[PDB]
Parts: sequence; structure tokens; C-alpha cells
Amino acid sequence: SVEEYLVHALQGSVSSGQAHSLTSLAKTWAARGSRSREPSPKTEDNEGVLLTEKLKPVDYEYREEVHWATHQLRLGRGSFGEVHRMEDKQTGFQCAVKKVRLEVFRAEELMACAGLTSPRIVPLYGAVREGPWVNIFMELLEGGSLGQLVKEQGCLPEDRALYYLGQALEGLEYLHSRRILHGDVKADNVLLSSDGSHAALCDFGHAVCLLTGDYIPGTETHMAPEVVLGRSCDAKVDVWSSCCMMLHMLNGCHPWTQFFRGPLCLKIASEPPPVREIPPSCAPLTAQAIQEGLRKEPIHRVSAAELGGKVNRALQQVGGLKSPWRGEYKEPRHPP
Ligand SMILES: COc1cc(C(=O)NC2CCOCC2)ccc1Nc1nccc(-c2cnc3c(c2)[C@@](C)(CO)CN3)n1
Repeated sequence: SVEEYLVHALQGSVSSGQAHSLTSLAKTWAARGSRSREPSPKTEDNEGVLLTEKLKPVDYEYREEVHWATHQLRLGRGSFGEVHRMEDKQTGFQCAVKKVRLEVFRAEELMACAGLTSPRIVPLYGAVREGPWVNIFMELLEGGSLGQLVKEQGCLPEDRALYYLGQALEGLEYLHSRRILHGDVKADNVLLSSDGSHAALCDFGHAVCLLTGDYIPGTETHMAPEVVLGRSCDAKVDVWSSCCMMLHMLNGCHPWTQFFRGPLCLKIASEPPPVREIPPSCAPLTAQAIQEGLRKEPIHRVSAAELGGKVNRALQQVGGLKSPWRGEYKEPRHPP
């Protein structure tokens, strides 16, 4: 009766509003893309909610080509849609737009980040639907992804690795305390500011709003053992995946991939945690932090807050962030 009337009032219109309005409407989109395809009307449905004065609807409409447009080439591929730079034609403000087909759209894409006030989570500017297309609007982060920095740099020095992992665990701590599982923590889903000083989580395509059995695992190399074994999953899956991302930043390669072929699910269930992939040259507190994040039993695995403390303390132990922003190529680990 509360959500039922809110969505009835919001449907068929683009409005300026709050997170709860967008979130409520997003659930009806997730359900629509489950239904069988219908014949399209003359004028497409246009509905949704903009959360910033930077993106202004015009007579309750916000349509691509008319009110805003993408310019230049794509920022990349998210789990469920391509991402572009866009500009509101009225206000001139630029942002990022992810374009998701309705039949692959999960409301958790917006529920996980709508109205969250963390510097470690990419701000959501709103989302608008044009018939079978959901446009998700977010703050533009000029530095690109951590995943792209690792490809370009080969791998990162320990202090830079620790610094970004630290900022990611602050993000994960904020989410976990609000019963949100990210579900795809990897370097590709961390974005950097232009000076490389700020990191923020993006792409909540795999998010669940909580223990659960509905978790769609992302990248097989970053999956926690409890996921593979088809067991109950909590926030700890994100802690495991964050330490897989750490191994990736230090080594320049995903864990497992340089030692095993075929589907890795079996190997992740059967093998010891990939603690052997920890560089011998790493500081003791660094190795201890990754070891406690890569415990196979989730109950014994440290929390995002706990790993965050250890990682902050590991960064102090190596002298803090000294390494330069976009330094010289560092050769990734060779296969054996
Ligand atoms: C200038 O800004 C950006 C530049 C670049 C960039 O240089 N790309 C080059 C890299 C080399 O190949 C060609 C393209 C990337 C992101 C930017 N900013 C940005 N800002 C907000 C959100 C998002 C975003 C949201 N959800 C995402 C992603 C990104 C994915 C695709 C990131 O992997 C995954 N899901 N991204």
C-alpha cells in the first residue's frame, strides 16, 4: 500500500525525486523483463527518477537524442551493458550512462547504490527507462578502472595495491553494514579519480540485498569456495574476492589462471587457498592480511572492517603511499 501507490504515482513519468522512489520503480522494471515480449506502442514508455539537479527532466520526459546524448566512444563493458560519457543538453553537465536491456536488468543495480553517501561508492545520478532500455546515470570518474591501470602498469607496487584495497574495503564495509553484497569485487569494478588518489566501487549487476542462495557469481577466478560448493553465502564472499583482486594488482594475473586449466570451480573447492601466489617480497603484515581474507571457511574469514584495519596497518608498515601515480611498467609474474 506504501510502495504500491508510490510506483502507481511514478509510472509513465520521469521525475526529480529521492532514492526510495527510484528503488521502488526499479523493482517493477526487474519484473517487466521477466514477462513475455509484447507489441510496442507508437510512443515508447518513458519513466524513472533523476537524483541530482545536474540531470533535469523536461515536461516529465528524458529521452536519448532529445534531452541528452552520448558523445565520444565507450568507457567499457559492464556486466549487463556498455557505458558511455553523456551530456544533458539543457544543463551541459556530463556523467556516465550504462545502457541495460530490461530482460537482464536487476533492481539490485540501483538498490545497492541508490542514495548511498560513501566516497568509496560511485554516486548514482538516477535511472530512466525508454521501452525495453534502462539508462543508469552515475558520476563520471576521469581516471578509468583499476583493471585498466593494472593492464597498463603490468602490476602495481605493494603500497599502491594496499592503498586501493584499503579504499575498496571501506566501500565494502559501508555496503555490508547496510546488508548489501557487491558480488563482483575485481579491479575492473573499481574506478579511480584523474589524479588516482580516490577509488570507488561500481557495477552492482551481481549485488544481493540480504545468508542467501540467489547469488549470481561474477568472475570465476574471484569466487569464494562457499559459492562453488553451492552453500549459503554472506558478505564474506566480497572479502575473499577483494584478496583475489589484491593478488591480481601485485602479480599482474588473476589467481589460479597461471596453474590450472578448464573450469576452476573444482580447483577452488579442492585446492588450498591461493596463498602460494603471495609474492615472497611482500611485507609480513601484507601476507598476513591476504592469508586471513583467503580463509576457505567463511565463518573464520575476517570481515571487510577487520581486513581494512590490517590493510591500513600494512600500508603504514611499508611507509604509506610513496609510489608515483602511473609509474613505469612492472613485469607481471611469468607462468611456471
Ligand atoms: C573517463 O572516464 C572513464 C574512462 C574509462 C576508460 O578510459 N576506458 C577506456 C579503457 C581502455 O579501453 C578503452 C576504454 C573507463 C571508465 C571511465 N569512467 C567511469 N565513470 C563512471 C562509471 C564508469 C563505469 C561504470 N560501470 C562499469 C565500468 C565503468 C566498467 C566498464 C569499468 O571497467 C565496468 N562497469 N566509468
